[PDB]
Amino acid sequence: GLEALLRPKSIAVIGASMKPNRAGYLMMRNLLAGGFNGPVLPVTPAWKAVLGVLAWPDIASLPFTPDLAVLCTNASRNLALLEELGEKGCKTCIILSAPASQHEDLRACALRHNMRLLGPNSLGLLAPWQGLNASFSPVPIKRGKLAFISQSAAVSNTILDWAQQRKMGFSYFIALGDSLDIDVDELLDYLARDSKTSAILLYLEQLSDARRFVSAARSASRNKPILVIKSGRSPAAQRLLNTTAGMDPAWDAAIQRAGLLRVQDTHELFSAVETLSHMRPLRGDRLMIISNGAAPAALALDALWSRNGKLATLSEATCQKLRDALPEHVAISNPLDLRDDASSEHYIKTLDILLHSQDFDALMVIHSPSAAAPATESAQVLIEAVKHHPRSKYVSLLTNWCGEHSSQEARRLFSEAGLPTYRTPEGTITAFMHMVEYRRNQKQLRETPALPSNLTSNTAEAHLLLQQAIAEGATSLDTHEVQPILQAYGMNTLPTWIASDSTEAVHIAEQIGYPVALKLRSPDIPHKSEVQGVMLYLRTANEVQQAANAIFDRVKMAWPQARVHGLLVQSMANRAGAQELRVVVEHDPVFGPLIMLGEGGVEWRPEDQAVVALPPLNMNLARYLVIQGIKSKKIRARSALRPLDVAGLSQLLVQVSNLIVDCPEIQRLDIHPLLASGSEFTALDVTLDISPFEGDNESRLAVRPYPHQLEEWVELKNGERCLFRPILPEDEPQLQQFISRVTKEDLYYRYFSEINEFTHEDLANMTQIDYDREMAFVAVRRIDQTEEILGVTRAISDPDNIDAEFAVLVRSDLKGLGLGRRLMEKLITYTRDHGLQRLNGITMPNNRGMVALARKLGFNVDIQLEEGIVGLTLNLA
Amino acid sequence: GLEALLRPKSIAVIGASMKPNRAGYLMMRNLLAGGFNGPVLPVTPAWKAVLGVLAWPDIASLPFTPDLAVLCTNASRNLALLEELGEKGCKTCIILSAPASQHEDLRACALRHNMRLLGPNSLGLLAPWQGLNASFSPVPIKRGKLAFISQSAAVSNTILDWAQQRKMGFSYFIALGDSLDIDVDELLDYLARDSKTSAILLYLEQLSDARRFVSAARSASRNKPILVIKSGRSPAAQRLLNTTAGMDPAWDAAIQRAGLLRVQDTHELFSAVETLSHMRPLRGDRLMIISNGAAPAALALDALWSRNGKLATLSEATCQKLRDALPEHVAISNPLDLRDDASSEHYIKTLDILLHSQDFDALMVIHSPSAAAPATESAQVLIEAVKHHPRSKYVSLLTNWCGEHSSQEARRLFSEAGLPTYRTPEGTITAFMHMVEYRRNQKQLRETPALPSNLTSNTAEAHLLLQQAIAEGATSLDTHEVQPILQAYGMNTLPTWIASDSTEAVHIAEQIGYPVALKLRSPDIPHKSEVQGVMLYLRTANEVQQAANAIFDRVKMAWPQARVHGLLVQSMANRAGAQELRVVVEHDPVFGPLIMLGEGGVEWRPEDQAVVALPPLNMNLARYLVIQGIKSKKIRARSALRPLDVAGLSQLLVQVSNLIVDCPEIQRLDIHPLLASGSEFTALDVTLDISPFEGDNESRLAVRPYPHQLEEWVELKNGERCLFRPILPEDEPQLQQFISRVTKEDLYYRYFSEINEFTHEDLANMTQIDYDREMAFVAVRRIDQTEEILGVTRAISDPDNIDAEFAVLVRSDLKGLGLGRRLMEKLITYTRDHGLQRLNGITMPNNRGMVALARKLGFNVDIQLEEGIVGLTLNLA
Repeated sequence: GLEALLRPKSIAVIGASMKPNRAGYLMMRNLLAGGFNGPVLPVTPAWKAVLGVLAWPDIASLPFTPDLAVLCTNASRNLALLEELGEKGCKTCIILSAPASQHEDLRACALRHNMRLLGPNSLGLLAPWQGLNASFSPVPIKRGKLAFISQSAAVSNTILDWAQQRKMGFSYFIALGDSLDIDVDELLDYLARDSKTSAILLYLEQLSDARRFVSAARSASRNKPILVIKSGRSPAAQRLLNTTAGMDPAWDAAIQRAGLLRVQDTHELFSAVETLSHMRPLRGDRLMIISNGAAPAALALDALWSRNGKLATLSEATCQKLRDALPEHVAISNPLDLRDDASSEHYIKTLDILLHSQDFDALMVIHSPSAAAPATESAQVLIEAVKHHPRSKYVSLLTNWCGEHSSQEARRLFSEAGLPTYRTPEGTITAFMHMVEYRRNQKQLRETPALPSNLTSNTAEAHLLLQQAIAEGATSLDTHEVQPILQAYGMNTLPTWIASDSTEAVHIAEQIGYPVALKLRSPDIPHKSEVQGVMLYLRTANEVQQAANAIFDRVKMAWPQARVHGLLVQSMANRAGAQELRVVVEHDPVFGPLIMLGEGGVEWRPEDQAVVALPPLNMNLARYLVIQGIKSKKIRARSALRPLDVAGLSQLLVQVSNLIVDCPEIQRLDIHPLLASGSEFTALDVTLDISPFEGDNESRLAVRPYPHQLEEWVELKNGERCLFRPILPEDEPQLQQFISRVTKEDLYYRYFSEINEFTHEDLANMTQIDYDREMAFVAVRRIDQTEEILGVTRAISDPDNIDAEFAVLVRSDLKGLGLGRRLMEKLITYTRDHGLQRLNGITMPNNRGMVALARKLGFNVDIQLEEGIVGLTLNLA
Repeated sequence: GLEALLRPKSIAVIGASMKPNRAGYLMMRNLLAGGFNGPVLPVTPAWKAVLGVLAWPDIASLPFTPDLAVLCTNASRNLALLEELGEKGCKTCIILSAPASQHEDLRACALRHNMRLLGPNSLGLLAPWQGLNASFSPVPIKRGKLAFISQSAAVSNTILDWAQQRKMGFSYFIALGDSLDIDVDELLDYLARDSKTSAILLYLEQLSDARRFVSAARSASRNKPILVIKSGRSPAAQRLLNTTAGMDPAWDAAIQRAGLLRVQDTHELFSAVETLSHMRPLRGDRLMIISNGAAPAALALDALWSRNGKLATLSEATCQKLRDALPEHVAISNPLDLRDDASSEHYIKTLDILLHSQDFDALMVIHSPSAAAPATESAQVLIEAVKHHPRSKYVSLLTNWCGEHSSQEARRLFSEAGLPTYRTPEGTITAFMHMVEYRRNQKQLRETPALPSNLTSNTAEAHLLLQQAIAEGATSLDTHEVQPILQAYGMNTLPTWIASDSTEAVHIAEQIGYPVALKLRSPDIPHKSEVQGVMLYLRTANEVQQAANAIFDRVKMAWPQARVHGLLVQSMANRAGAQELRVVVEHDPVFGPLIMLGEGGVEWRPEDQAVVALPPLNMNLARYLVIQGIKSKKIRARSALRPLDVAGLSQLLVQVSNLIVDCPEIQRLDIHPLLASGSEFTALDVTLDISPFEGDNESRLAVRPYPHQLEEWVELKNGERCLFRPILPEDEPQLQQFISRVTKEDLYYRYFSEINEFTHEDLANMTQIDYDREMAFVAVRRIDQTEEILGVTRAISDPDNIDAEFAVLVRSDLKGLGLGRRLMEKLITYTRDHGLQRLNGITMPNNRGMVALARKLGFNVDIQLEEGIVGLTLNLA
């Protein structure tokens, strides 16, 4: 648990000192200036009191056991001091520095004593809502709603400096170190469930395992917005930070899959700080601009034109009302009101009329200082106008006072009122487009797979084709051998022939019809481009003879004993009007299998043109990949006389995904060229690199599919039919009504040694699930083409796979029918099969039905006095 | 002249008022708070004094004639008031507003009275070095070295607001309007010759003629750096500013040709303000970074990696000296020194050692606030350290204090010391790369723009081929007819055949050899893609028959009477290995003829993929175009199995340039596809659209070449041989030595009613010439692989082509040989042929040789007393 870290009751500072040049000095001073509500205990034999607080000589002399310990002493003593703490019985410790070794001994000690470590080389922790400042930083912070996580101590200090100088308030501020024991995935759950947090910010430099990162981020992304920034993109940056290099395009794919957003530099980062706070969520994507000058708005438009933004169109009634406010303003005929010497009176006369309509979703006000309209007065007038209007709740506001010297007070007043403000134009447009893109991506996230009948045994035949190949010892196959495997999955391939020498080669080429393409087959060297036998636009046989003989003599000269089993030759179709593509499937070691698409030619450089994605795929994901690739001009749409059809390409990609996920023996696949001719798609040359063995065939992925084999039909006690099945994201509406007609007593659960009761956010969170560590079943009824929920059950498992917590909810007017018992039996089966030890829960004593059911099971029920909670324990053996 | 505007002796304010809401009030208040050294005369009958100064009722009652007048009254009175001024005899007037009409009457009045106007709707003029503030703005300014020119009053006010709130000092600040009488080209000369100006900044929104703009910018760019920003890029911005759309890449081409630099937005604009001042010019491109944190430097590196920047390598001696300054600093082994908790002492001990080496060309220091090193004291220490070092002269310095709240005082101190400072990392790298790119481009500007190869008159035969075609009335041509014209200029083309129907078409297709490509010829509809009858790569005669019959039927059903003179058919080469390009030559109305290069296919849209240039071209310019196109990835280098050779493509482009410049009857040329195969380049299909008539074939262009037909060999009075020829940029070194051994009296000339004497910058300026409005001849002698200059002569003409000023310089020890007389005769011939009226000059009375020569000519000499200047006048005819 993380409650002894994010909510301690007592703290012991080991290494507290009266020397101002020490970290213990700064830690004590920061801790005593925060507003903490517990004791701070300095431990040192070199003083009798530190900053006015009585000190203790050693850990064993402490009057009681603390919750949190901070080690400000040197690294040499680390391993000893930890041991002492283990004897005392403390729960968590923060370590200042380590010499890059003894990580093994540190982890062993922590596991032995059941202790949690905040990574060494960590700047610390700040919790303003508890008045906690267990940190080494020199700048203060304020209460707020924004949580931040950082990785490097240099990064942590740089970012907190930039932040405090940006002044923005915070909810949490955690600086990880080597992430030896506590990692990002664990923190994400706590932060998502927190109530003071409204957005989350990350700064990542490296990761240990991306599967759990993606899973937890996916789970937590439906509550609040989440943003990222990464910096390992150039070789010098890679070497200075000591990180691996060749996985950058996969990071974009993972970020897209988790539903998060990426920012480029730190200049857009303080815009991100300004927009995550002070800005309310949007309801659309229509923008209205007003200003007292032509150029600024113009500079904005270009920016909005480079990100494909949407403008607003004014109604004729609003246009008429705006007229008569002042003449010589043609700007009534465009979504950018324009003035040159306007006063604040015109500003208010425009604001009041504009706010009354239903024409846009966000308003952008630009001011260039002028004699007619001073900055401070305009700011005050705008603030009051926004205050007194009743429609201001349904509109987003953006401001831009463009005078640095003369607009400091106006900006301070805006910040006090809680209004966003930006230094320059197209810094507002960047934030607006950021938010629009976030809303769209969150619109398209909801997706999970479904498999109607899995696959038949015919693919097993295909499987045998590989088995014998690995029995034969072969590790790579060619098109001629690979044809049946592709055919089994619905792929189309062209036929090819093999000739032992030139004579038969031409003897068959004359039959199939010139032109004709040639190639070799030599297992030793995969670089057939070294030979480059491709031939086109010719029909004479002598050229074929000379080319074949030259290739034969060359391969003999390089190595006469090199094995050659023939020469591959194929016919040509009407490729002049055809389009060339290229497809690759690789095995990245951070994310697992990966699918990349691009164009043909030796120009292939994956970091440049490859558009990349993660399996598995369905039609929608493939369509989105194709659209993204085309729009970014990575792939041309009309390279030929005809357009490109996207349905066929998406279907081909789905087939590829099915094939690679089903068969794990494949390690690499390359289709080059891929011939796209209108509605038809065909493969010209295909290469497979395969390896034997596989452990589980599922852990190798990052996202796991929907378990349709648990879906059940059950006839109730009274002969009624219903369906028991796992939960889906689409059940959120149904879940909100079902919670109304449920008794209050059963709505309690235990979270972090506290008792709370379910709310709507809890159910919405419950809909977004990974079916590995958390499970939920629903019982559903079908009436008149609607689904109505009767009962829910949930189970959550711990990281070490030794405990779990369960909860059950049933609707009113449904009691006594055994529904709860059936759900509990279904949960017991699944949990015992998963491999857990025991199951824990709680309920009220006044509620007799649940305790009666638990007794019927015969599993332990304990009763807590003075609190009124009954604990249920079910040992699965 | 512009001296009565930029240096007035007296000003009259027409419309001065005591009402604080009028522009006359603000003009009077601004004028009286500047430090002007002349009278300010208010003219009004509605008051007896304005702000304590006696007023006059009307223009006729003014005691004397003013130099400058500002019209602050209404527009209705404009035409009357100007007339009165014309009677009084004033020289220049600034107009505040006009109703978009009566521009013609204003022009007529000004030309009638010989008066100059600063465009209506202009914010005014600021000259701090004269204490002049003839403006309507509310923001003060300071003395400096940066000149700014702006176009729109909204733009002008926005920019000056952004500037004063940026606070930077200025040399001049001119706000044009409709540019009715005074334009950018005229101001560029004055600003180039000015001494208080160090750099020039522009904000352009539209231009009248790009010819003179490019010419003057080219002339003035060799003195100081010049930067631009343009904003007409999106259709909404175009409509809000009322400008035409389709010329953006042409603007890039022209800006490159003139030697200027372009910036994107205003966020890089105050970086430009900070870098144009406070930063000394570089001597190289090697950069060194030091910081107290890892992430900031990393964020910089990526940016420097995205612009192909250069880092520095440390010498072993410097590395050794740096070691022992503080242990545990791995950063000794990279060009980014890195610290975590460093102090000021480490900063100084690093700076002193680093400045002593010769390893880099610029140093970038980053600071993240921390307890060990407070911002203010670190800034003070850095400033003093830079002060006391002797090597600080030869190094450029960049600073970046990254704490906004806590680094205000340090930034102010840096600004006081005259050091550049930037808010964020990679805002510094942007400026550094800006300056590096500017230096490189200015390195590559100098050229030898000529037509030395010329051409024989036998290509007149080619001309006849066009003439008869237009005599016959034809307006377009096909490949079959165009073959000989392309052949005459050294271009290669493939043969093609014409068939009357399907039968003979296939009958010859079988002979030429499959595959075969078809096309039609219909004068009415040029969209043969609309017919879409072209078939490629198929090898069956009956398919050709069907395709031709379908084309026949389709063209008949569209229009049965449509002309058909046959069907074009050609035989494919080994095209599969070949690479495809596309070339087009158009006639833009702003810049003239234009040449664009790109890739084939219906995807062709010039705004995106076309790389564009201005004729004429030589090998170097074509090579640079090709390199830029490849690097920006608009064109690929290895779409095929082989690379792309650049020499052949550049030669092809040079041939195209020669062809289009020679023959003006061609209005459009299109070569698509262009087949590139190794060193061979061939044309597949070519289309020419031609029109008759042409004025002079030279004014139609934007840059005019070197006039090699004036190069002469001359034998002197004593019989010595020398060469008289026009000047080139390469003569700058030789020009300096020649100026040492020249008498002192003759070194004077008359500029703006002042006598000055030539310096080295004047000669460097004279080397950059346009051979239209200014000419210069040199007399040169060859000695064992060197050129030594004996004498120079120059002539400068006025805009209206009615006056000109001349100057002659002869070296010591070479008098009495007639060299001066020969140069003068050569100048007289050229000037009379140009079409001028008279020639003006001056010299000293004590110098008797020059006046003796002028008398020998017999042309007027007048003598001025109390001045010692003798004026020479020579009336050509």
